[PDB]
Amino acid sequence: ANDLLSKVKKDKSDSFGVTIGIGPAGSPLLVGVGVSHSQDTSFLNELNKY
Amino acid sequence: GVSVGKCRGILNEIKDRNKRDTMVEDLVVLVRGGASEHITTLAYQELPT
Repeated sequence: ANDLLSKVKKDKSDSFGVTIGIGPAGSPLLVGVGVSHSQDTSFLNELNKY
Repeated sequence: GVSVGKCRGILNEIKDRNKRDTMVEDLVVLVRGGASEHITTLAYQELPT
């Protein structure tokens, strides 16, 4: 009798966001900048032999 | 303003198990001497008693 098993799982996550605000005054001025990013990675593998 | 966040994750796991076992047994008899039904009943290959 022989048994073989292998079950592996992989998970990855990443997220980043940038915010910038610039304004000259003296004639008031305003500039807004918004950045958002998100990354997710998931992997699943299972092997079984008998 | 400047801000940026970096995150990285990784997981790995493997489990393995195997088992093997065998057992063999034999029995041989040897009878010489006897023609009547007594030795015929004793010639039963099926309990060495």
